[PDB]
Amino acid sequence: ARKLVEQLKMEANIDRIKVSKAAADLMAYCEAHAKEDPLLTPVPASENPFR
Amino acid sequence: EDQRNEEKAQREANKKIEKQLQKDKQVYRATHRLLLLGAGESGKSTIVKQMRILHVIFETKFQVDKVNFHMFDVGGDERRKWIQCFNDVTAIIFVVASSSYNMVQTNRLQEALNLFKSIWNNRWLRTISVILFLNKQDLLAEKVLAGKSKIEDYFPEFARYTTPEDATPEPGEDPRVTRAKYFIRDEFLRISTASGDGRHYCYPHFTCAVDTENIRRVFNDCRDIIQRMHLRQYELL
Amino acid sequence: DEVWVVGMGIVMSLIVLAIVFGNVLVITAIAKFERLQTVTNYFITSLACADLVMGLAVVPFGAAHILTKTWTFGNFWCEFWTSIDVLCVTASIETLCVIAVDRYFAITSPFKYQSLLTKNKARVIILMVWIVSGLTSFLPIQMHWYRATHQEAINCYAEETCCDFFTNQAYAIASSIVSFYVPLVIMVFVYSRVFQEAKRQLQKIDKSEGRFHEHKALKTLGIIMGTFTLCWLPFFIVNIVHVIQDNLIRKEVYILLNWIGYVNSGFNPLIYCRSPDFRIAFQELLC
Amino acid sequence: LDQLRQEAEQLKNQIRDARKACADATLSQITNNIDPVGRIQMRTRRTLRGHLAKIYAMHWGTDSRLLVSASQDGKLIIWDSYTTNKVHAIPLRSSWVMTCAYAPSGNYVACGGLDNICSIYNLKTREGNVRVSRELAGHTGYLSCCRFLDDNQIVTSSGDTTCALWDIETGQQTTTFTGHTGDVMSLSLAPDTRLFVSGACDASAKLWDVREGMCRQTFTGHESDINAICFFPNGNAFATGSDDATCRLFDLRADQELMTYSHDNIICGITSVSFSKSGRLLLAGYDDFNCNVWDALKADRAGVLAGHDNRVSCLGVTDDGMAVATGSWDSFLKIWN
Ligand SMILES: Nc1nc2c(ncn2[C@@H]2O[C@H](COP(=O)(O)OP(=O)(O)OP(=O)(O)O)[C@@H](O)[C@H]2O)c(=O)[nH]1
Ligand SMILES: CN[C@@H]1CCc2c(ccc(O)c2O)[C@H]1O
Repeated sequence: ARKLVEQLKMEANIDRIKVSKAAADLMAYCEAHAKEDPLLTPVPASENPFR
Repeated sequence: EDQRNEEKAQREANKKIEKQLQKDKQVYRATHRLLLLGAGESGKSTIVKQMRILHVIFETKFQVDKVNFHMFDVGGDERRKWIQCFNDVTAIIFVVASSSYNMVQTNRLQEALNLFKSIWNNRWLRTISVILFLNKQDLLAEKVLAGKSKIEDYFPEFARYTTPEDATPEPGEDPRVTRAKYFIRDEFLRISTASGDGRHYCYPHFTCAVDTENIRRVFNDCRDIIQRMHLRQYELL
Repeated sequence: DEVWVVGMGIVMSLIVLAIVFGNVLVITAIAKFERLQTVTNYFITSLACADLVMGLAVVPFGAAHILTKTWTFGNFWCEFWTSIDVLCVTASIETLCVIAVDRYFAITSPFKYQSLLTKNKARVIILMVWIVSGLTSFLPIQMHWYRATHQEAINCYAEETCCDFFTNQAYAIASSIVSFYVPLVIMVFVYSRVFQEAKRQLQKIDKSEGRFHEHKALKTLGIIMGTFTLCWLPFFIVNIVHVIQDNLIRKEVYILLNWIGYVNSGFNPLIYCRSPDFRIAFQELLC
Repeated sequence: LDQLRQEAEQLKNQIRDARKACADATLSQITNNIDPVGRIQMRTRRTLRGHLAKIYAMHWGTDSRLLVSASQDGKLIIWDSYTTNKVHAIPLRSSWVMTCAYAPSGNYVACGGLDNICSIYNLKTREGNVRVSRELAGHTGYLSCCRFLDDNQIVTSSGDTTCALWDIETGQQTTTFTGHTGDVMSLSLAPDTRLFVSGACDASAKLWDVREGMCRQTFTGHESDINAICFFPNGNAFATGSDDATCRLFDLRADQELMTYSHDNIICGITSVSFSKSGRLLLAGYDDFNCNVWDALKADRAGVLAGHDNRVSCLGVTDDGMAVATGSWDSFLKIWN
């Protein structure tokens, strides 16, 4: 009863950020780690142990 | 040369495991798996032990004519989402208490009817046959004979009762009790036949606690299920 | 009569393309897709193999011979051709018998079907059956145990341009009995039992739930038995009768009935591969 | 009582005035000028056979070389990806299983099912058949998923709307998480093993704290049951899949979803969701006998991963991002690159 109200009050008072910043951060991470992924960028047959 | 040696080790170990799976596949193909399901206070507890102890989660083993069967209970879940793991069984056994129609306050039978209807139309259980058991025969007979409680008040469609033609009453039985029993049987078979589609069926049986012939009944029904499946496989039925 | 001879070439040539196409399609469908790898489907694979040889090895040479009316190869080659023809013919029926017996075990013995038939036993049965087909086919025909005795026969063996079928009574009777007469009673008995079981099940279901609720089985059994009996029955009685008494059946009737017999290889895929799984397999590839 | 309910309403009212104001511009507008990745084609490299029945779960090892899978015949098999040779076959006391996991150290393997017991096996035992070491009990409902937080403690989610953090040495529940109404189906751990999420059956996702024992936030974008959940490599996002064939990507910091993936040509369910090493590609299974590959930033299909004759119920992407493996009810496991 009262514990539910206390928990709801605890969760309500949480700082937030603009969605633009989060989208920019996600795009930055995706751009930064683009080269490493073999699924995204093809790799030579020699480097592939599955051939 | 150590590398060659290690490849040699892997081959020999695959060699034992591969052999072991083959022995195992034969046993898993020999046995048949059943699912036991019923409402509360139905008498599933009576059926699991009273029938198997003489014949010889909860997994039960019994042998009939040197043919392996394996029965799973459901332990002691208004929603049912684990039922998707039971779409490869041979048959599903349904046990419902026949005597509890007046007792409640939705009539308990009505809840059992709703459960049976929901199970019948499940997407994952489109090709699973149901063996239906009706317990509490003597209680039902005693309630019908010299009983203050009336079927019509609880179930209003009973007003028109005509024992179904081809009625085969047991010896020395009053017509009223048979007309009562066949009403419930037809009520369940209506739901069974509404969307049968010819792929799966429902087998009505009447039983009590004392009788032990049900173990042979299950065997005969399983044989019939396999026969009908094979006949439909080759476009003969 | 240029038009008639030319027209016959059109009919014989079409009959071989269909035979090749059907069997190669069935074989590719069985081999490529792993969901069709089933104990029963091995027999269909074998049956198909025998037909392909008949379509590729026997039919075109016979058509060329009946068109030219003069055999242009060696005597050893025509003996080999006869051996190949008899091998394919006597191997294209035992497979049907085996399939019928397998269906009998699958329907009338539901609780022991898995144990009785395994992936290992199917190979044993296939190897054993193809072997018998060879023993009648090559051992008597290659060694000259089967040569006839009358003057015309010997005149044809001596000549290097004619090669026709002349045999004694014993070989003809034995080959006919081994190839056709034995595998008929077994199939009849099997299908009668299966039909009885189907009728029993239909009566049971009608008694159980007739109020709220044999044609398909009759139609299917009628097709599967009638096509085979019609295709292969007349030849295996004409074969006996022309040896029992001579100067009764002329050569053209014999050849016509024999060629009627050869058509049976073009219908087995149409009958034994009508399941929806085969339909979706055919739609998946080359479609 | 009712005044306390008014107090809760007071608290509920503030969030909307906050999430509405925070939403400046969606990611769809922001991510518009980035060129598409183009068509990506993938072909089967290896095929694994040996399972007598359908497959429910699998988990890649930490060396990208070995993996473990469980079936309904009661058998865990540990494979070798490069050589396609089996290594172990672990019999089970029961038959029905629903989850499996692999240790970071590669010496323990866990598996639990309909029975209310989570077991742990010792792979690295000298001169012995691998054997049961511990049996964890205490749940009143069927287990659904379990992951190794460390080599000594496991977190498990059950079907009685509860989650717990176990201890291997003693076998007792250290912390218990409550608050869900429907059965909890799946969970995923953060890379730093600091927080873990869980998508329940009541169309709701929650974020928990392992050390404290209480739920920080809650997202309710979906409308039906949630069957799978993954977690972004960065640690500031996670994507969930629901029965309505819709994939949604949420955000921890923004506290609301940013982009949803759906198509009008699909009406089937979803069973598994996994990301890639770069986070650019989202891989999701389906009930349409095939798999799909989405784009994280564009919400556009970039390929079709088909070839299975039965439904797909498992998925996993290697730590090094070398290959992706799919499991199906057809008793076949496939490894694709
Ligand atoms: N007179 C009579 N009583 C019966 C008969 N069959 C069952 N009963 C009674 O019905 C009771 C039903 O309870 P159980 O079968 O023991 O178990 P249960 O409580 O129904 O089990 P759950 O449904 O799993 O909760 C039995 O304990 C018997 O006393 C019968 O044929 N005749
Ligand atoms: C020329 N073709 C032959 C002629 C006679 C014959 C065949 C097949 C089986 C037999 O038992 C036979 O007697 C045919 O293949």
